[PDB]
Amino acid sequence: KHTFIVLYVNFEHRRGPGKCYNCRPAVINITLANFNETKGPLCVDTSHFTTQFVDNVKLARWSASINTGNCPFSFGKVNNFVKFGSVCFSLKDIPGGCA
Amino acid sequence: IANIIYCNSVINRLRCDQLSFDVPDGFYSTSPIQPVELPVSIVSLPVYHKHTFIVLYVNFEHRRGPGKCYNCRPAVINITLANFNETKGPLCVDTSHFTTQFVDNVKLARWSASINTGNCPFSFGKVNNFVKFGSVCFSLKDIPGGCAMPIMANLVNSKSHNIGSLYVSWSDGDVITGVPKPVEGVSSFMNVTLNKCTKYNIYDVSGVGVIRISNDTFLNGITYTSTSGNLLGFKDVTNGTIYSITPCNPPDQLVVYQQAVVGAMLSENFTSYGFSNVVEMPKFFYASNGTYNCTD
Amino acid sequence: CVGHSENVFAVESGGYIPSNFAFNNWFLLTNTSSVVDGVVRSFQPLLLNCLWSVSGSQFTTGFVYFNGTGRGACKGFYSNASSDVIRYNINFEENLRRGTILFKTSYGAVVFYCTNNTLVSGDAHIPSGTVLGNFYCFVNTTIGNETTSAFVGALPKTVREFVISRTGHFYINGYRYFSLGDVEAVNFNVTNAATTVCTVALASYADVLVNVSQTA
Amino acid sequence: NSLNHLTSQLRQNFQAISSSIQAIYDRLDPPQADQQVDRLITGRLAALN
Amino acid sequence: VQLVESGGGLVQPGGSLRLSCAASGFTFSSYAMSWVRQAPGKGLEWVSAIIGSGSNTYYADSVKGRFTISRDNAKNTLYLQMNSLRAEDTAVYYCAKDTTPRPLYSSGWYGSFDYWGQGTPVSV
Amino acid sequence: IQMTQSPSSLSASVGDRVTITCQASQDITTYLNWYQQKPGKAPKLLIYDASNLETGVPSRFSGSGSGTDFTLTISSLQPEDIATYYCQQYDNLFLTFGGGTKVEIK
Ligand SMILES: *[C@@H]1O[C@H](CO)[C@@H](O[C@@H]2O[C@H](CO)[C@@H](O[C@@H]3O[C@H](CO)[C@@H](O)[C@H](O)[C@@H]3O)[C@H](O)[C@H]2NC(C)=O)[C@H](O)[C@H]1NC(C)=O
Ligand SMILES: *[C@@H]1O[C@H](CO)[C@@H](O[C@@H]2O[C@H](CO)[C@@H](O[C@@H]3O[C@H](CO)[C@@H](O)[C@H](O)[C@@H]3O)[C@H](O)[C@H]2NC(C)=O)[C@H](O)[C@H]1NC(C)=O
Ligand SMILES: *[C@@H]1O[C@H](CO)[C@@H](O[C@@H]2O[C@H](CO)[C@@H](O)[C@H](O)[C@H]2NC(C)=O)[C@H](O)[C@H]1NC(C)=O
Ligand SMILES: *[C@@H]1O[C@H](CO)[C@@H](O[C@@H]2O[C@H](CO)[C@@H](O)[C@H](O)[C@H]2NC(C)=O)[C@H](O)[C@H]1NC(C)=O
Ligand SMILES: *[C@@H]1O[C@H](CO)[C@@H](O)[C@H](O)[C@H]1NC(C)=O
Ligand SMILES: *[C@@H]1O[C@H](CO)[C@@H](O)[C@H](O)[C@H]1NC(C)=O
Ligand SMILES: *[C@@H]1O[C@H](CO)[C@@H](O)[C@H](O)[C@H]1NC(C)=O
Ligand SMILES: *[C@@H]1O[C@H](CO)[C@@H](O)[C@H](O)[C@H]1NC(C)=O
Ligand SMILES: *[C@@H]1O[C@H](CO)[C@@H](O)[C@H](O)[C@H]1NC(C)=O
Ligand SMILES: *[C@@H]1O[C@H](CO)[C@@H](O)[C@H](O)[C@H]1NC(C)=O
Ligand SMILES: *[C@@H]1O[C@H](CO)[C@@H](O)[C@H](O)[C@H]1NC(C)=O
Ligand SMILES: *[C@@H]1O[C@H](CO)[C@@H](O)[C@H](O)[C@H]1NC(C)=O
Ligand SMILES: *[C@@H]1O[C@H](CO)[C@@H](O)[C@H](O)[C@H]1NC(C)=O
Ligand SMILES: *[C@@H]1O[C@H](CO)[C@@H](O)[C@H](O)[C@H]1NC(C)=O
Repeated sequence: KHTFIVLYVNFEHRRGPGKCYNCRPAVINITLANFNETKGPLCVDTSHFTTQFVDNVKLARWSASINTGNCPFSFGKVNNFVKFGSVCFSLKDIPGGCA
Repeated sequence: IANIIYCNSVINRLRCDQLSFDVPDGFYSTSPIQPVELPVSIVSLPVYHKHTFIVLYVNFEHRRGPGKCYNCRPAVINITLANFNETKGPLCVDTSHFTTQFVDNVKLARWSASINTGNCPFSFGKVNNFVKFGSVCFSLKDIPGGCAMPIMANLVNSKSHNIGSLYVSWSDGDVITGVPKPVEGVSSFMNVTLNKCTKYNIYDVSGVGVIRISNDTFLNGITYTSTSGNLLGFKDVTNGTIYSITPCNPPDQLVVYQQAVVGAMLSENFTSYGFSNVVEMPKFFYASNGTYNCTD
Repeated sequence: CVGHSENVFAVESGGYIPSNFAFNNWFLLTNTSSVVDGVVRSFQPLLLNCLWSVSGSQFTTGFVYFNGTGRGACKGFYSNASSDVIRYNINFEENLRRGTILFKTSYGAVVFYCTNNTLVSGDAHIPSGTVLGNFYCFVNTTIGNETTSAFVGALPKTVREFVISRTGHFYINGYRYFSLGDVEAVNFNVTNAATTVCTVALASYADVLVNVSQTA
Repeated sequence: NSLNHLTSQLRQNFQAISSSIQAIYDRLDPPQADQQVDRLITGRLAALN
Repeated sequence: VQLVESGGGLVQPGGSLRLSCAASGFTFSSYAMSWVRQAPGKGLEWVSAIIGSGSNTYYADSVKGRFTISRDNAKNTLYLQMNSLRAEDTAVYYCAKDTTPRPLYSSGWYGSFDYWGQGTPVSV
Repeated sequence: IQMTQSPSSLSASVGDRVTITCQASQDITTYLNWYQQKPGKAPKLLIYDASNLETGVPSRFSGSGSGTDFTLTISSLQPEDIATYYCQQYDNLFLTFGGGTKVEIK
């Protein structure tokens, strides 16, 4: 049984008087696919799963990425036959876990 | 599979632990099996004793309406920590003694609420085992630099859910101590069993051993320890008697010859390991099926 | 103490105890657990500012402060600065359950007494889970125009030495039972004086290597 | 000297939570206390070596 | 899974009885339990209750002052210590097993029971 | 706290839509359960939360409600039913069953 954990990263530098680049962007539309958010963190309940990192960052000179943090694993390296007894993802904190 | 040996007899047990089918002649160490039905003994100093209850309440509401689902997540979740208040500050204990109790007020059947250890050096329910703290504070809101305890809700043979957390700040010290409860008159100052292997917590040192009366008048202190740190004895700060503490299964030595156990040197004055004859030597007792009718 | 004029000796120049003194009723202060046999290194209150007797002195000392006010007629070397430890010595199998002990702090006087009759205490702290048919001790702090009470615990049949630190640490027979907070002075109101209290020593911490045998 | 060196190794925490094996199980749950006791086992086997 | 009871009979008013119950095939120490009775040709009414930890016990209004409840978590036993019978204790008893498993330290709710034993009748 | 079960006993044949109403004397709002009593047996579980079929029993039973009107009903009675039914609430520490009902041979 297969599950896709697809993270979407979309952001833009504020449309307005400031045609800035080196300063921070403004709108942070990140979406975790199936994340309805009123039914707890997205816990996978299928035998197999994989992760996808899709960005719709249309701005040139810009790029999107993820960092390992304190996790004993990486968002891109889980696809290397890493085993878990359970796994859940959430945009808000799932306290006790890794970021 | 070529051959097997059941680890049931005394010789087979030694063969199993030595992990070889043939054992050379010699003297091998051995420890008797510990009794598992273990009484509890507690000795403590009577002190200034005020006591508080760190009560955590968990209950979550299941939406009664059109969708009559049961294997889903509830609609709402109130967690409470008794006299806690978000707008006055994190709650914690100033009294010497306290207890932690977890109340699972979930009303649904085939349901339960639980708490995990998280990243914290102690569990919520294990504080009742005479743990020391210098200052420990709980809060449903995050405490920076503290520890986080995940809260759970479990359907039987079904996917479990996380419904909250609990943040504890700890700085271990000797000012406050957790106890299981203020008991209804049963003393926590001197309640011990003698000559029976028991799990003890005597003046905040815990272990398993046997307590005896003594003959010493050691004037100084109330706890006496070995170089390793283990508890050798204690004094009751009342009459003043001294007691001694000894492990209930000290090591023995088995004499093995020709792939058979012919004797055993014992610490005490008994017929162990099935031998019918025991004699006393200058520094140990020795048990064997021998008759002392031998020359070589 | 008692006899010799050395059991109440003459401290040498610099504050050292003579190398021939038998340490009768001088306990090794411990904080968690006491040693039985061996050799140990510790910071112990054995550098004596000056040491006086009470038995046979006819002075009774009234009240003793840490800064030297209230000294007895102490013999040998005498230092003139502030100590941080006061040691009271007790006789053979003598006890302290026949009076009161007065501490004085900058926040008010603090009393320490012991009796199993409840009519002496009033506020009794309701010490549940204890044997009601025997003695326990209490503390009586004052806030000036105000006073509160509390239960402290138990003290044995026999006391042989009592030591108080400037930061309130309270030792009996070498073990620290209580912690009363910072104190300015102490005095031992118990009857049959000049026998119940043998010597009083003003002392400060110093690094020492100690022979201990049978916890003594 | 060798025996005194060996008996002194028993107070080592080995950066476990505590030096007493029983105290670890009095403080922690079994799935977490095993990862703490393992430090004492490895360290004390080094002391015997 | 197996459930069984023991200890039913006929006694005088005010006497005593050791009602017993045993279980096998599940974690005894973590489940709640409750003794429930049924007078002959009458309805069913709750008698007594006990959580997995055993910290507290709950009693019926008419049963109060007469019977008490306890277990032994070591070897899978469960009891009603019975005293002071009046006239109407004649019934059949059951050590009904509560559905929910609860953590060994928590005091939690209860009241829905899956499996019942063979039933044990008593009379006064 | 009590519950009245009425009617006390009714005889029915193979195929009928038998019904019992358990008046819980007050509103509990979901905490209830039902049991099956074939005569001479220990009570067995039938329904819990007034909704959930106990998987040890075939799915031909149902019940619902919101308030005190909580019911139990049979889709189409099968011949071996002939049993007594009891209801209970699990809201309160002081839980009280009902008087009972019956389906009987016909
Ligand atoms: C934030 O980003 C998310 C995606 O990361 C945006 O949602 C996606 O928006 C596109 C707009 O073309 C959706 O396409 C259409 O969506 C509907 C359903 O929403 C579908 O029926 C159409 O066939 C078509 O696919 C795309 O599907 C949608 N993603 C999802 C999962 O529905 C979102 O609009 C961005 N903005 C905000 C404010 O969230
Ligand atoms: C969330 O759960 C908490 C914990 O139960 C609920 O708070 C509790 O609400 C009850 C309401 O009856 C309070 O009990 C009452 O307390 C007063 C004294 O304060 C007493 O006179 C009454 O007889 C009754 O016992 C209880 O004290 C209170 N506890 C706390 C810690 O606040 C809360 O209402 C629940 N809320 C939601 C929205 O689900
Ligand atoms: C017992 O523990 C107390 C508290 O830690 C120690 O108190 C310190 O004592 C030294 C002198 O020995 C002072 O310089 C410190 O200021 C004290 N305060 C603190 C906070 O540690 C005491 O030394 C310990 N030992 C004994 C033998 O009582
Ligand atoms: C040493 O301690 C004594 C006793 O505390 C101090 O005596 C106080 O002296 C002041 C001087 O202004 C008097 O007003 C107080 O009444 C005295 N207090 C008590 C409690 O008797 C003395 O001053 C201290 N001296 C030093 C140098 O520290
Ligand atoms: C999630 O689902 C619930 C209905 O089940 C809905 O009310 C809520 O608005 C949804 N939220 C999001 C972020 O999709
Ligand atoms: C000692 O402990 C046991 C077990 O908790 C208890 O039954 C007994 O009553 C206690 N003894 C006293 C004297 O309180
Ligand atoms: C008890 O101790 C005393 C003092 O050390 C000693 O003389 C005596 O032999 C001891 N008694 C026994 C029976 O071991
Ligand atoms: C050992 O046991 C024997 C026989 O039971 C007894 O006679 C002997 O005195 C005991 N020896 C000791 C030292 O207890
Ligand atoms: C010792 O001899 C007795 C004689 O009856 C026998 O029962 C026992 O098993 C023998 N044990 C050994 C170890 O030889
Ligand atoms: C002792 O040993 C001898 C041989 O060494 C044997 O003949 C004899 O029967 C044995 N028993 C006695 C009681 O002498
Ligand atoms: C201590 O100072 C006082 C000041 O009056 C003096 O009388 C006393 O002799 C001094 N002692 C020493 C040793 O300096
Ligand atoms: C202690 O103070 C209380 C009132 O706080 C009083 O009842 C009691 O007599 C006092 N006792 C002593 C010894 O000071
Ligand atoms: C202390 O306790 C004993 C216990 O029997 C009691 O009789 C007595 O009145 C109390 N007071 C004194 C002063 O001993
Ligand atoms: C000191 O103690 C005695 C009793 O030993 C007492 O009468 C006296 O009043 C006390 N001193 C003061 C100043 O209260």
